[PDB]
Amino acid sequence: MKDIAIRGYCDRPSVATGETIRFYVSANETRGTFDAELVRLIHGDSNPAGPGYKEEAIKSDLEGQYPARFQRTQFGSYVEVADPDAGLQPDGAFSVHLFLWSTTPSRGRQGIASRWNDERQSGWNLAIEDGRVVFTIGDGSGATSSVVSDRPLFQQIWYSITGVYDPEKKQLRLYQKSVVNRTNSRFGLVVPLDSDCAVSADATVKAADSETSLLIAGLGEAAAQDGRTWCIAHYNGKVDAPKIYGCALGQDDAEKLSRGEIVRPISRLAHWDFSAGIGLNGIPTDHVVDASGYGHHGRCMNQPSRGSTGWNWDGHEENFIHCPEQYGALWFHEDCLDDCRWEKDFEFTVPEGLKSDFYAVKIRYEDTEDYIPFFVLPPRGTATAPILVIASTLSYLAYANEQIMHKADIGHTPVLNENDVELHKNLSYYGLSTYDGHIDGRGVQYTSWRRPIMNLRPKHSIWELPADLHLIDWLNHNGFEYDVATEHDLNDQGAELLRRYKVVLTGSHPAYQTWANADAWEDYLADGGRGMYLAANGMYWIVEVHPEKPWVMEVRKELGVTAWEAPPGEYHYSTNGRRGGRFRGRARATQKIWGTGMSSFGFDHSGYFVQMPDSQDERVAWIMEGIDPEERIGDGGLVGGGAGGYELDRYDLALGTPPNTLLLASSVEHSVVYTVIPDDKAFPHPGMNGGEHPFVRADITYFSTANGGGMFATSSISWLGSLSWNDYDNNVSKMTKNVLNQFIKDEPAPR
Amino acid sequence: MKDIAIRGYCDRPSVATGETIRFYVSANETRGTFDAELVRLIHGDSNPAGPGYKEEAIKSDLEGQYPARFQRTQFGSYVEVADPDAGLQPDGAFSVHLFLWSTTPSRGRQGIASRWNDERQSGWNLAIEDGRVVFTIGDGSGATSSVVSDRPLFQQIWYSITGVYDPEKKQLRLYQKSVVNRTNSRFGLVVPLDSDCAVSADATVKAADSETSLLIAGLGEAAAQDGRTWCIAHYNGKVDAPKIYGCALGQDDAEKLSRGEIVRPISRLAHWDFSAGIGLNGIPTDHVVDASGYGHHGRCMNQPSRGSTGWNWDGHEENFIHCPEQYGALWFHEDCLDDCRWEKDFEFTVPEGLKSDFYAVKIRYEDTEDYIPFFVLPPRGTATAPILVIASTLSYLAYANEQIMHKADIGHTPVLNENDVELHKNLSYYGLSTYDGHIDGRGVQYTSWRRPIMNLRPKHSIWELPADLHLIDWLNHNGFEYDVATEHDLNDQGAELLRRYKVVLTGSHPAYQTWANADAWEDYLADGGRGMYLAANGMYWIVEVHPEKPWVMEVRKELGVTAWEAPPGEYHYSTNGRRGGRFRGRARATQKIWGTGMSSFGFDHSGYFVQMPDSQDERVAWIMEGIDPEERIGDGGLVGGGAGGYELDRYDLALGTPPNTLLLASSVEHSVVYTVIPDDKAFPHPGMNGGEHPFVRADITYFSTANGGGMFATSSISWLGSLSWNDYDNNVSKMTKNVLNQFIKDEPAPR
Amino acid sequence: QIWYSITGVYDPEKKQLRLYQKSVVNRTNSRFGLVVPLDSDCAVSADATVKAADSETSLLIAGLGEAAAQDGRTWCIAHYNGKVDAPKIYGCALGQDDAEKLSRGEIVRPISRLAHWDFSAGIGLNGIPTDHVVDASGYGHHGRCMNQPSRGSTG
Amino acid sequence: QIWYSITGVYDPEKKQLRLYQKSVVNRTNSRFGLVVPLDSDCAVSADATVKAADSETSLLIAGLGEAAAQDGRTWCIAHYNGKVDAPKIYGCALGQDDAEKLSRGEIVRPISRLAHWDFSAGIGLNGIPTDHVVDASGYGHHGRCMNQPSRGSTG
Amino acid sequence: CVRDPSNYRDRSADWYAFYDERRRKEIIDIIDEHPEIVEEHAANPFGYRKHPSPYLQRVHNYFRMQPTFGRYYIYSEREWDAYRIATILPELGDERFKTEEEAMHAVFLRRIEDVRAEL
Repeated sequence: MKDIAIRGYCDRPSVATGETIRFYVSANETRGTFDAELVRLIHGDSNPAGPGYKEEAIKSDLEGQYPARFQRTQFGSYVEVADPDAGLQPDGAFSVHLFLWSTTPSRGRQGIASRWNDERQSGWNLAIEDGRVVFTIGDGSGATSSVVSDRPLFQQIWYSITGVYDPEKKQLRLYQKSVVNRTNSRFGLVVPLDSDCAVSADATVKAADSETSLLIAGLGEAAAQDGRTWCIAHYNGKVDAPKIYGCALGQDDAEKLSRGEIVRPISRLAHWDFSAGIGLNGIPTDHVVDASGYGHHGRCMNQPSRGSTGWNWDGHEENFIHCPEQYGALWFHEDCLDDCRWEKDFEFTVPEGLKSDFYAVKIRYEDTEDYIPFFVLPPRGTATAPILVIASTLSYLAYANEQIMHKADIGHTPVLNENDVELHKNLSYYGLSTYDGHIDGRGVQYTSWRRPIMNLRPKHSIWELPADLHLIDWLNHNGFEYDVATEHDLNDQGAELLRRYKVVLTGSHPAYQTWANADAWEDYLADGGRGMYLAANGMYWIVEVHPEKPWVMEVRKELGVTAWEAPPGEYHYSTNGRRGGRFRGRARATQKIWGTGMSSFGFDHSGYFVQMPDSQDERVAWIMEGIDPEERIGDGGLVGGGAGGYELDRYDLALGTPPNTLLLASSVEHSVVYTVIPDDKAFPHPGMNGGEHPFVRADITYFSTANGGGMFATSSISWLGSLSWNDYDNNVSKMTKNVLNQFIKDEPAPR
Repeated sequence: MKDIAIRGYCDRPSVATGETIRFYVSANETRGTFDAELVRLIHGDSNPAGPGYKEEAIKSDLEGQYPARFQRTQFGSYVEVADPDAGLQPDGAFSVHLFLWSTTPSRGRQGIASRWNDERQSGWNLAIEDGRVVFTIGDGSGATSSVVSDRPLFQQIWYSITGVYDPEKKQLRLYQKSVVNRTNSRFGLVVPLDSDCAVSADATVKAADSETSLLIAGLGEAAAQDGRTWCIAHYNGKVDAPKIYGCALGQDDAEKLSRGEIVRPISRLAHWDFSAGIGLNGIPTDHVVDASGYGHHGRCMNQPSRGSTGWNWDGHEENFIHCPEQYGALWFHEDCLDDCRWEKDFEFTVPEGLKSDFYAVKIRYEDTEDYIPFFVLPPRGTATAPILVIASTLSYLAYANEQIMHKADIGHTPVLNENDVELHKNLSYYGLSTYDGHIDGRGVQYTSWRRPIMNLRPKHSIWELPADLHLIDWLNHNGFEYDVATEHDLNDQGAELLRRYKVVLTGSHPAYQTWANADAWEDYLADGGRGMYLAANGMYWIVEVHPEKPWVMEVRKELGVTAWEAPPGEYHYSTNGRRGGRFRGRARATQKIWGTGMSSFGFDHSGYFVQMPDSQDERVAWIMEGIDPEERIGDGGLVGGGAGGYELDRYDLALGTPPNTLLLASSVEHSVVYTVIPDDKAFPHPGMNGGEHPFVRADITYFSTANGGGMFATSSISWLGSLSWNDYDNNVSKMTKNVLNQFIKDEPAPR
Repeated sequence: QIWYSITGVYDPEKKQLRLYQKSVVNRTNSRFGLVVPLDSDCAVSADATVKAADSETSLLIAGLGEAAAQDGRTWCIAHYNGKVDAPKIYGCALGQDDAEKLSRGEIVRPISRLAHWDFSAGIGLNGIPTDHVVDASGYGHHGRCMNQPSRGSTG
Repeated sequence: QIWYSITGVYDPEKKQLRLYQKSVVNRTNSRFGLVVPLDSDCAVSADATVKAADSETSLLIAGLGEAAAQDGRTWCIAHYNGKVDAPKIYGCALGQDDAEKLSRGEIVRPISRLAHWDFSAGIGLNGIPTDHVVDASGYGHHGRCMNQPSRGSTG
Repeated sequence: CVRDPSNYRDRSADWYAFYDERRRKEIIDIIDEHPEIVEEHAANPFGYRKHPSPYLQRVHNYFRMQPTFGRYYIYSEREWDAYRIATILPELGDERFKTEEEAMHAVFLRRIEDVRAEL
């Protein structure tokens, strides 16, 4: 079919003047060259009923031909303990104990702990194959020796597994024992569970040096070429405190290990504590500590979930920073990705005479155009405009590589294209999204910029970079001079970024903010700053950018407008130790800063605004200026079919709308598809729907702040998609143009 | 209409042999005598389509005549600091600083901190009248001086307020200043809030000794007869850290007090820290510590909310046991009631020869029969029957005085009687329920036994004590010899209570349990114990009985099958510093013990069960003994007209149902009004109803445990109501009787 | 200066007072260490003739009440010198196995307690700046330090 | 023994070397306190007349590489004496406002780091019993303490 | 500035007035264009083994969520055998009823008359 043959990404989302961005490109097979050139994105939405696709080409020092090639991607979570000297390949006896929690115990061959080679069958591994636990040694001749558990594992049940090799008796052994209590495992203590065993086997071969690294939750593929060990047989579920001894262990000693007790502490070789480094600021590191004192430190790879519930967890503390001794597990999925680790193809250092706007590098392969978007900032410490436009990159990372077709293998018949069929065909090159879930049933918490985000390209509810190019095209079609920042840069710079501008606009779906973004907006509006919020669902989810990996973003979700909920002890972030669920449950609701906040949502079509009795107040005779007081504000539009639809925010004084807020209009004609969000339901009952409940509405509001500041909010997604209707001649664009011409002037906003 | 003229309560829910219960009775006016006698409750429901009301009279040392009198009820939260020596009535200058978070700031005259007499205008009070903080002193001659603030208070905004009396200038002063931040108040920092004043007035009187106690959140009514001070003008909302200084402050000094600084420490007369006492076990006491070092230790009355959010709460810690210096407030409603403090009219020691069952004292006044239900236990450490019946007392306290008619002032047009209009007519005598809310809008957390509970009475879904009398009448009609415990007693005794009995039968709606109750059930069913769960919605909420006051129950709710939701930083219980929302979110879901857990609720009628293919199984042919496999199980009942309805529990392995569980039947024919509970929802899409979603069903299950144990679950509230249909000739009583005759034998339950 | 765990039992059924002393030294807490052959444990008993009447005073740690409390003040006479760690009162007689379990730092019969004063309740990250002693059992019998004993001592 | 925040910038767009020295004394960290009128702050600049070529050595905190790394071992010659707290390399050219923000402990421009060694990452309740240095910028440029400097020193 | 809570009011109540107006017109159109749902609810007001029509269910979902739903309780004394309709200390009605299905349907008719009386 129309097969995508070229991919790419940036290392960083936003680049100011005088600093360097890199581009990492991969084709399906290593042949040929590819063209590259820089464009300026103006309007991305290629609906023929609207303005059409627009781009401006820039004569840069970036273009030319570059050799296309293929770049392999590691895909799955593990912990790589690098060992060049084969110190974790003992010669005599050795024993491996770990606590295990398998979430898919029958999905193929799954390696738990290994220092293994799989081209030649050499080394040792402790793996899950055929539903059982198998402990194997090999020497490289193709000859192995395995010991297989009598009792297979259960799904999501804690087990304490010891694997013993003993050269004196020439014998492999294996001690499985299930360690459930009232709270940790899938079912509880009322089962008559007999899943303990103690088996043994004859050893014929020795464990040879595998010439790889030790891996948790995976097997080494071949010997490490150029110091990189690939990983193959990935694992799904928790591993708690693995350890290697340099001695054979009995059954009494494995029984003592099963109760959480470090036996023979001079006979250890390694003991990775997964809860070493938990402070009062979470565990913002990808570093795993050898707790024994032999220096065999590890490194988390592709971001497994730190701060997970461990084997000794009883529900008396549910914040991992206050009981780190019961939170020593990593979750280890098989479909994680924080970085594709490709090689750089070309880099670009931004010139001096380049206007701050939305840019992309258009890459032309044989029969495929590919765009790699990035945002160019103004120079550092300056402001080349009176208007700032916040690009909602944290919600670009939320929906990043969102897979609709892959949700059918775990309304209104969703329309797909050639980008989504590559997301389904190559999961391993792209990753998942926070609206998805892993194959274990847990939602994706971590998401990343350093991967090809296939639904971020400008062409083809839209993919939310075209939905911001709506606003960009409206600003360029009028005579407005604007800058561009991102939510990562607002996180970095605080309100100091915002105070350089007379008015800061908002992207079309700003749903995932950090806590410091909310502080920056609050401190900005509290002293003189103006702002527009031309969107809905605007401060719903709390998000933290990772401190060691700033391209990685963490969210953890709960009951609300969600796709998944966090499991029952794990509501706190790894990156900082704070709660961070949704903003409303922290008493920083969206109404408290921006006037309105999330009220209802649905998926079929849109409505239109009807003028409220505050429309005829003369204090807002500047907003409702060239608009007749009997018209429908926003009937017709590119997104859904109207201006008020698909998500809505409402006026609410009980959540923190300022008392002087005026209520200008509200949206009507919403179907029974739309529903009141679960945040508002005490008892659910029928009639909690659109048209049958008074919380299904958008609300256009204005309020003034101190020192000549103000805030205008329109409370719907499709407001920006309605701006170019009827060739820019409608009530939506006239209202938005009135408020933007008022906000950029050299006088206080009215009261 | 009918006017209830006689009221009463016990001091405790349950009494064993040889120990004393005390009955506290109050009439309208002090005249005449009332009769009393002891009855045994058999069947409570007086539906003429059923068995009708049944009881048995008992000769005892109780019956006679007693002088009927009126007994006055103190109503509403406050803090009573006793002061005999008039140490907190200064002769010179004094000042009063406190923080303030008013929720109903325009509901009449509300006293905040006072040492005041309201009969003769003497003492000093800091109060709110006409929306404004008013500082008033008086001398007993009826003449008062008062200073009134310029700015009225905003609702739920934090204010620092300082009232100064200054005899050197003969001047009253008042320093009001608002202390909003991002997280503590109703609206944030973007408002241009101007609610600060420094007013002054002349002192024309002095301050005389009021001869009362110092009252936070209220005013003393009259002089302290018998050492008890009555409180009249009850304040609604938080008060954080009051203090009295023995000097006259300034404006700079009030500005320093506005920031949390304790100025002039040696000049304090009293300083109550409401957060001193918070440890890792919470704050399980009603003691208030004088942090100024003078022994003026207060006492919380009528249970205000310990562990509430203070004025300095930025939302970084949401557990009060871990940051207790930001949790120094106390909510103080006006319609709290934990204890009526009435005088004992008569007492009753249980004789040696008395069977353990449900009992009550029938009081016959002029035209009104009122009952006072209590529970007689077996002797301590023994057991007199092979069947134990658990009376669900904690979910009697949940629904205690549940005021349907009072909810309008905050389906199916609810039916009432004279017990409801007495609740509506005398709110001060009865109190509220955990489904109710306060007048502050926040739902009621603490509920109490020591008060007349009007829907505990056996006559007249039903009031949940007749719903247990359904089971008691079914047991008495057959030849089963049983004992009766309560959930308070299971809380006290542990699994040692349960292990004395072969089978243990759960009540009709056991929805509220403590954590140790579930531990005791799990340790009972794990090791040989047998049980029956004849109900739905069985282990939903977590409850903690108060340690000092074993008649008071705490619950704090959240999103789910709820009426109210806790405000953001106030999720952790005062009595034990532990999370305790729903059981399902603490990884101890109802499936993990009993086999089925909550799936859907509704409020119109009930449905019938349809047998699954596991009903034809040969292992459970003993359950389905007299039942033809083409029948409907329970089509017709005294509750909703069917055996499955009004709340439904389902089978779910992902929540912890044991794997050897056999699914016997399932309920059908549920209306569109049966919604799916908000726990099971990711995105609310239309169709979350009965007849359309696959989660609206009940599930009759059975699983066997170790040592000959087992658990039979029926997943419906109306199952006990369907027992007596067709004059005890139905499928419901045959199934219950088959499983109960199997469970009472000496052989193990079948596997 | 040697740590001991002392239980005193009164039992009206057998009409008997008992007393369980046991020394609990380890490497660091006491005056001398674990190299001594210390035999200072005992378990004695005596016959009871009288009942314990109401003394009309307050409970005192490290002292005896002098006379009955006139105007709510209880004087103190036979003062004590040295540490007392976690005192507790039960409402039941205790055996020797149960006092042995108490000696290892273990709250036996937690529904049979009457009082348990935790001298390390309220230690935060700002020290313990209070003269308040908490009844840890949950019966509300809170105490009050008088004449400032050293909080934050080694137990 | 005074604490200084120091930032050295190379800037090829202007062909300019810069250096931002600023003293960060407080009450407790330095040799003398806040009462001194300490003036030891500078923002100087000069012209870049060469480029930076690959030295073919290792990166050395507290020293200079002697010659090119024969056999993978780099010899260190000009040994520094005294504390170094949290070095970092940025892949861009900073300013004076940005060096002022770095002077306060803020990690400015996190996505532009090339390496950032936290010398305190690894401290647990067992101390820091290792000579590993963690690259806190997420690039695997993990150092290695040689000849045992004093871990757990005052920052 | 914002300095007095009497100058400010919940402006959402403007939209509640507009919403209640359009919702009342919708409901009386549904009742006048479907007059068999009254007979339907008279036959079986609980829906016991015969679930309501979507239009009857829509009229229920309008009635069962208004702030005026707090009127019209059904009262029944313990030593009485009839049902009366309380009205908001309530005011008891005068018309006795044998069964409570009759009382619930009379409350349904009286609510339809009340929603007609406001238009």
